[PDB]
Parts: sequence; structure tokens; C-alpha cells
Amino acid sequence: EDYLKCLYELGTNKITNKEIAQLMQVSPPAVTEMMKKLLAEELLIKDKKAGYLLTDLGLKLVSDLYRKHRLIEVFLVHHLGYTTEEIHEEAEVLEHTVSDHFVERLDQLLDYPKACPHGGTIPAKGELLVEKHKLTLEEAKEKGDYILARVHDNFDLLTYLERNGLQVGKTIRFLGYDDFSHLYSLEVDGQEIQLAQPIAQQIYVEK
Amino acid sequence: PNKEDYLKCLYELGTHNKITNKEIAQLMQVSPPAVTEMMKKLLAEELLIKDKKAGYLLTDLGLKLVSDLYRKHRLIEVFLVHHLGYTTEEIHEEAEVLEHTVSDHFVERLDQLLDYPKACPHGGTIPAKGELLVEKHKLTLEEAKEKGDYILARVHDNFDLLTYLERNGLQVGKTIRFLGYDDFSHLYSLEVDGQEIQLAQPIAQQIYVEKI
Repeated sequence: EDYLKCLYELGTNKITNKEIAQLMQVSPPAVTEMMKKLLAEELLIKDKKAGYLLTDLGLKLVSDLYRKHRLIEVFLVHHLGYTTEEIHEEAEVLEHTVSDHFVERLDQLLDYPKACPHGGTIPAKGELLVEKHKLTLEEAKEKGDYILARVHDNFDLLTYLERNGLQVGKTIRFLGYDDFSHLYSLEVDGQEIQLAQPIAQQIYVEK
Repeated sequence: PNKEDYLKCLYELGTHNKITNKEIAQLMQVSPPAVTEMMKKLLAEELLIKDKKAGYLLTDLGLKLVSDLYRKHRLIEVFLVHHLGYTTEEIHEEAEVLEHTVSDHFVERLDQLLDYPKACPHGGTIPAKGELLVEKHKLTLEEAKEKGDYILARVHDNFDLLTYLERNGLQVGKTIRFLGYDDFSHLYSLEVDGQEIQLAQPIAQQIYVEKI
């Protein structure tokens, strides 16, 4: 129930009973106990091509957790005026406490927003998660003017990106990839920047 | 039942009779040696002292801690009701788990958002950060000498009493017709919305009113 949240996020490749290990915090054999149950619950399946795949029951169970989280962020950020460190602290304790009733009215209150503060897509209730912004930087080939339209939810990435001046809506000029280096040259606010690859595969743009 | 569920009890439980190791265990539904325990912890933490007359008095710390519990509780209620249209019954369920959870930053910001409400939906006042609680409305029906007309200004959070007041058309802000205490009936007679009501004394102790 705690793991399925990751099985979705890595769907941006191979899976093993050993990505479960150093990645989530419980042993390889102390987690192969997870999947034994899941399969018989009907949440996931074993697909050799991609490793493991969530079912429709499993994608909808998760798509809600994403909806809860995003609305909670919108409220806390837009109206209680939090900062990305405060959402690090509080946002997940109360995300795990609030009722669905809370979230449905929270929705309504916020006039049904479509996107979370920093890019993510807010799914309707009982409906799949389909990210409106999917065009990563490490996949955008064309040099030229873009816009940072979504960032992966992560904390340190965000700490990092704020520190490097990349706000999730500002405009970005993609100078280019270096074939050997592995560095994307970016133009943002008159000044130039270099981003490793893990950091460019977790950012999404639009020309 | 944590130490705050006791102080809150002890707090209003002294508005002024010698509080006993008995009433405690009885009001909090626990073992007397599980009472003897807490008090030991309440004393050790300087949240109250022992007193001959009053049972226990409350230190200014204990009073400030009691204030906070009340900001939290009352701000939460205002938000759930005024912002999320919560029903008396939904609040019964959700209200308190959210209380035993949110940070104080959530609350200091919830306040700004609510625009600094001075009263919860039930009449209770909402103290400032670090101020002691001083209810606007303290005049209970039972102490209401004169008869005649009244605003029903406050009532106790208590869920059962809340269902009762609703199942009898009594609501905060409604105007109430006090017909009078009967000396032997032991009943307060009222008139609200046109229909007459007979209130016991334990239920008239909890309504608060103000002479209109």
C-alpha cells in the first residue's frame, strides 16, 4: 500500500525485487512479501518487458493519492502561504489524516484547480492520472525558447531549482546538450547554467 | 486520554467546586490509579498546583496551554464550517483528529486566512496567540434571574447537547423567550419559533444567554 506510489513514478523501465531494496527502505526478502499479496489483491501484474505493471484497480487507487496530495499543496501554498520547505514538513502528515470528504470540499472551495502549484495534474475523483506536461528536457531536442512547465514533485530538486532560479512557469532558452559532458546548457535570466542528466529528466518544458 | 484532555476537563470542571480524584476518573472514564498517575505528571510539569478549597488550581502555564487547545479547536471549527460547509455531525467525526495533528504554523496561518475570527460558530471566543481565554458570554440560563426575552449567545461543544438543541430548534443567535424557572418543577420553560419547550436544569446549565 506504501510501495505502489513508487511503482508508478518509475514508469518514466525495468523493475526487479531489488529496486525495492535501496530505494524505499525495506530489505529485498522483507518486501517480496509485498507482491505476493498485491497479485492476489489484483493491484499489479508481472510483465517481463517492463518488470511490473499496475492494473487499472492499482492506477486508480494511486491516482487518488496524487489528487489528495496536489489539492493539499494548492491550499497550503496558495492560501496559507507556505514555502516549499514548509510543505516538506507538514504536507504529508495531514495528507495522510484528512478524509475524502475533506478533499472533496477542499476541491470545491478552491474552485476545482486543474494543476498543482508546480506543474502536476489534478485528476478528478475515480479517474486516471494523465499528466498534461510530459515533455522532459532530456527529450526536447530542439534548441531555442521554451518554458519550464512542470517539475517533478521532489524536495531537493526543488531546493536545488529555486537555488538555481528555475521557477515552474518562467521562460527558458535551451542552449544545448554536450555529447561527452552530459550537460545541458540553459539560458535563464540572462545567465547560463549547466544541469546534469538526472536533473534534466525530471523537468518538463514546452516551446 | 492525554494530558491535554485532562487539563481541558479540569479547566471547565472548575467553573467552582472542589475537584476530586473521583470526578476525574468518572468524567474521563479511567482507572483511579490511572488518575493518580496523570495528576503526578500535571504537578511535575507545573501545569497546576494542589489546593485545599478548589481541589487543584491552574498555573499560568496550564492556563496558557488551555488557551491554545481552544484556539486550535475553535479555528478548526470555523474553517470546516464557514469554508467547507461541514455539518454538526461531520465535525463530530473529523474535527478532532485534525486537531491532534496540525502544526501551530498551520493554525497561525489558518487564522490570517479566516481574518482573525473572535468567535467559533457556537459563541465561544477565540483568544489571541498567548492570551488567556476570557469567554465573552458567561451568563448561563440557570443564573438568569429576570424573565422575558434573550439572545441565545453560546452553547457547549458537546455533541449530544448539540443534537438536542437542533432536534428542538434551539440555535445560537436565535432569540429566546424565558418563561421562568419553576421552583419545584425544576424546569426552565422557553418559547422559541412559536413552540414551548421544557428544559431540565443540567441542559439549562450549558446554554448561555444575554439579556436582550
